[PDB]
Amino acid sequence: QYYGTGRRKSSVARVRLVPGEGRIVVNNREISEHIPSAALIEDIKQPLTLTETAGTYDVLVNVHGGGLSGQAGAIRHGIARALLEADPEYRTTLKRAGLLTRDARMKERKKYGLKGARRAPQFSK
Amino acid sequence: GQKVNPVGLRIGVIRDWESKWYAGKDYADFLHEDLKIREYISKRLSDASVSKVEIERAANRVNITIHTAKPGMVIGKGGSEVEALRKALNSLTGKRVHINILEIKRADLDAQLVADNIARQLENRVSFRRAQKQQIQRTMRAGAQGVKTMVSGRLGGADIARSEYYSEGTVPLHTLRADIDYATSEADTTYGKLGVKVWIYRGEVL
Amino acid sequence: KGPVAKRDVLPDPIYNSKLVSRLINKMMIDGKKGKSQTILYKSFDIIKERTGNDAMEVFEQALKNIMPVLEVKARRVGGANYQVPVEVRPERRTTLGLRWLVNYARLRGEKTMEERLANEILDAANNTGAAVKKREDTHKMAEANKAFA
Amino acid sequence: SLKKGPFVDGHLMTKIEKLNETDKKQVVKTWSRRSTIFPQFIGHTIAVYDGRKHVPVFISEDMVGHKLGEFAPTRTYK
Amino acid sequence: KRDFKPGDEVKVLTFGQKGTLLEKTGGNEWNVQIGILKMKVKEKDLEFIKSAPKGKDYHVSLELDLRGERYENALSRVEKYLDDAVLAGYPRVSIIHGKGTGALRKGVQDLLKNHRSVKSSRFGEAGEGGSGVTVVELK
Amino acid sequence: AKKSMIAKQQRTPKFKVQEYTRCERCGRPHSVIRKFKLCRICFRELAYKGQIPGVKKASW
Amino acid sequence: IRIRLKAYDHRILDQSAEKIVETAKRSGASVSGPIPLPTEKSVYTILRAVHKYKDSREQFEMRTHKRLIDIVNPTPQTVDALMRLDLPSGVDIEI
RNA sequence: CAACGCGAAGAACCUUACCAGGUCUUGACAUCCUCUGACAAUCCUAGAGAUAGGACGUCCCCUUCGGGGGCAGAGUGACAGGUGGUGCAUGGUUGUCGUCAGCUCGUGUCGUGAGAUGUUGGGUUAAGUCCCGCAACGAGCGCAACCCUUGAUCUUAGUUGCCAGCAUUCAGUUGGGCACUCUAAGGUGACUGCCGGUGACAAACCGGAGGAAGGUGGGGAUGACGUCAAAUCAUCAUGCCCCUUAUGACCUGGGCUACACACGUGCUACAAUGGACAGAACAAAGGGCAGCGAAACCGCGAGGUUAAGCCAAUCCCACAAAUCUGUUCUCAGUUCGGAUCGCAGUCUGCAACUCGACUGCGUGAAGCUGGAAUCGCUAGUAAUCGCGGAUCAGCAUGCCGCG
Repeated sequence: QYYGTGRRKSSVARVRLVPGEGRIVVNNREISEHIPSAALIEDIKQPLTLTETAGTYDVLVNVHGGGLSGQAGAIRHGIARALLEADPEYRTTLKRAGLLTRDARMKERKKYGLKGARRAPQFSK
Repeated sequence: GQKVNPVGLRIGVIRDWESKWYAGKDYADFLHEDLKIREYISKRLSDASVSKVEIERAANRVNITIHTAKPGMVIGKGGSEVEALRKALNSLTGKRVHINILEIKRADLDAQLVADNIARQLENRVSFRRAQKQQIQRTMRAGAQGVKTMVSGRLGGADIARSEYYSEGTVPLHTLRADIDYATSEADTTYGKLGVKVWIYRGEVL
Repeated sequence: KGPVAKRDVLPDPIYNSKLVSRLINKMMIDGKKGKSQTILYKSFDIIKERTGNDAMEVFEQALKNIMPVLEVKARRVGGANYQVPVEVRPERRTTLGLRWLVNYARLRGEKTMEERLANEILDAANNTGAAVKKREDTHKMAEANKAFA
Repeated sequence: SLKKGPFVDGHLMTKIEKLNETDKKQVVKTWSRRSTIFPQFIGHTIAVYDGRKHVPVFISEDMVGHKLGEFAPTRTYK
Repeated sequence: KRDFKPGDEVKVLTFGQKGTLLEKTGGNEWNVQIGILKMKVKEKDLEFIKSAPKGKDYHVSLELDLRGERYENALSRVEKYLDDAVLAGYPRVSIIHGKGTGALRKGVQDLLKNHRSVKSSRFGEAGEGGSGVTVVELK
Repeated sequence: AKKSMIAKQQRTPKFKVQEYTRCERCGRPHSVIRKFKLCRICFRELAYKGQIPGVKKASW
Repeated sequence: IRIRLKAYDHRILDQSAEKIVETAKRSGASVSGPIPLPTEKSVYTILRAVHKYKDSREQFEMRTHKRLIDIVNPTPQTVDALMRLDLPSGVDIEI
């Protein structure tokens, strides 16, 4: 019944979480077929392992935008701010590892005279 | 090459488009219509000096205001020529028009009028030094915060063109908070073409 | 100018054994995520079957056997192009060892990538790899030109 | 290349069918190198403009589906 | 039905007010100016009405005194003053000048002679005070 | 030879293909914009001068 | 009833739309709030020089904003009141 | 460097200027003059222009109806037209050093004068940034800030968006409601602000606490005096030169796409971190009315047919790809690679031959990581993955932008 907001990279996750057993799900569909890789199934359980609220809570998230790590980071930062609004007594401990810092890792604007974002065209005398 | 135009940079953030109306699916012919109507007033009222014109398209009936102070004689006994020019405008635009005239106080520090002036005595063959120097002192006597004037071309020395300027006060083009007003005018003489540019800084915008 | 260094892709902080560290993160210098990690896991497994003991244990033993301590840099002094050896910083050490591991992993040329990296893990745990070979090559050449400093 | 028929310009048609109707013999002039060949102009001769000069060419039986521009090379070489 | 045209005065049933026809966008859809509004109106919704068939903040004085100042400063503001007199429609005006240097006293009178609006400039009469005024009249 | 061809531009040709677009403010045949029927240099001039009621200089 | 208004500058849209809202609320009508619809950009791209250097360019756009207002009850007895008003030519009014 | 996927953000005719041929001369066209006075349109004959004759064929509006105005035709003479050169006559433009921190001036001193001092010295900064000195004292263009966007939050407003607690669906679909997201306005926030330390205490510098953000947060815009006699007479214009029996017009066709070679910039490959086949997903940003065109049906496919909706946060473009899971291929000039060709078609357009793109076929090239060399790139970057837009009948590996 506890709420958080998660934005990572053109991808905003609205997460509401309730006490539970650790059932993890998005858009009433299981993660394991929605994200297949364990390197992003670690994202959900990583903050609730650096703190101790691992098995007492389960999460319900609505998500839009970006690519797979794109909402993976969004999930992460959403459950982060959710646990800050839950028990902010370990706010300091969570801040020490970070994960509340909104990462400025968005795509850069393509600029004229260039290919991509920084690559100059091939140049010779 | 050169700089960007200060007022082109300041369009939409400090400056008005002077074409405030909106068209959609008639944008094109509406737009070229504002060009030829501006051409008509520009080469008709060149005697009494015009700087800028704002066009309104309220209910597609065109609406015009015209600036500057010397058309105080256009406003006066020349209500007849106001009516006649407006009849020619409705002859040109299909749907009719209504015009207004706005007096300008301190017409000395308006860029269009300055540039037209310098082009005029350059056609009248005063020295460019004299022209620029009296005009700049006249503006900063009028109260302008800073004025720089330009001239380029065959400045008497037909065998090699060059450029000349004088400026004092402060002219902060790099600051976008500044109010700048830019003109260019093209003085034609027997030597060919002589270019006039002028811009006026008139304090910042809070 | 100004020396900077930065963390990248480190795993979860607490109870980070190196096996879970490279199970969840780490190394992964093959390209993009996906067809870089799966394959690494398969290589890691095909050596538990080969030697029935700890995969990460033999993996860091292989890394240890790859670890150099001397690396040479060239100099412009003199018209004979002398080269001077320096001590390798540990971050440079691990990234450079892992670099040679991956490059003759893809160079060693077996039928597929997982058995390629698997045989490289075996041939670096034992001292019969091309990377071990070049390790001793730079070691002995640094010992040869060590007189300069 | 479309099944609404091959494309020609009408005026050259009218003269060439009246030509092969009454008297097959002499040559026909054109400036249009664009017309698709029809299989009923076998045996005649056409002076086709190449851009610089009118060139005669003979139409055989197998000359079907082409255009008359295939035979007046506009550009030369060594 | 009626053969409606652009510019026809017309009322819409759904809004009940008088308006003006502009154009026909569809087989039975038109563009209608209703007052300031521009509703796309279907043809069953229209009912026919009729078919197609300054500055004032100023007052201007009748005289001007121009004593003790510059030539090329003044002629900017005597051209302005003549334009103001036309806006108020004065047939006659005067510009009082100085005596000593006298350059502008002879200088202004040549400008009005070639000015596009003034026909003449004349000195005063004995009943007015003589050379205490010099008069100007316009076209 | 510039101005015969713009006369060719307003007066209609014989086929629907031949109506190549032009800008009549300045007669460049290349690089006109359909939204304004206006090409590059004479677009930029009046664009900095103030018209085209909604154009501003981009920065993002 | 619905009304749709759009123009290039939200400094005309703000007080025009607020003036319409306040006129409706002072008149006898039920009217909700103006929802600011998403602005869209038509980016134009144009060369600097006349002849060469296509590696030089400038970017222009056509920022036009749209606000959306509905009247809840139809209120014919005050459509004349919200009809008589006028807005400048800068903004187009749509139902 | 600072020319070379450059003008040209699109050459079948047009564009187009160039060439061959066929044409015309107050003319493609503009202002006037003098008459007919409203006028040309439209279809047949040869016929590319254009001519020849007919058909409504030269027919408007104000007119105290006298005559005027518009709007053409005919004729004429002043004229018109020049992408006909000269960026070394030029205006207006643009690149370049260089986003480098420099560039200068007023007044006063010193020299005689050229000039100097300010602007040097100590310290500091991304910075002529700042501080302290100092015969300089100040000032300006500069730099920074002010603008836009991107990062965190408050209030307002909840529909064409959202679905939280609700009830019901194939789907927020509905019934409901702005909670949340979002939309976009107004705002709040970061300023060495604070602490500790170094530094003369000065300017700063270092580390912390806070903080979404910390030391100009990131990115954009913004280009000083000037240099290259840089380029642009293809927007503009004295100057000479072109003629009206042509360097000016019209028309058709060709050329701008050629080909023994070389250079540049890109694309695609040389493969098993792969290829083929099946399945499962997950974006942003734009466009759409002589337009986008749904679903459905036909066709293997390009596409075709009747066609729903949408002037759009409703509808359409529009099924994103890379990715992941599984099966197979088993290291080869290959189920790699697809070049070039033959055949049959699709779309557009008067027209696809020179000279368009696409589809189904068959054929299948070289090429098994590239010498001397040489380039880009400090993190959402590089590298890869697709997706839009302009230009537009049809045509994009190029450009711009998006994730």
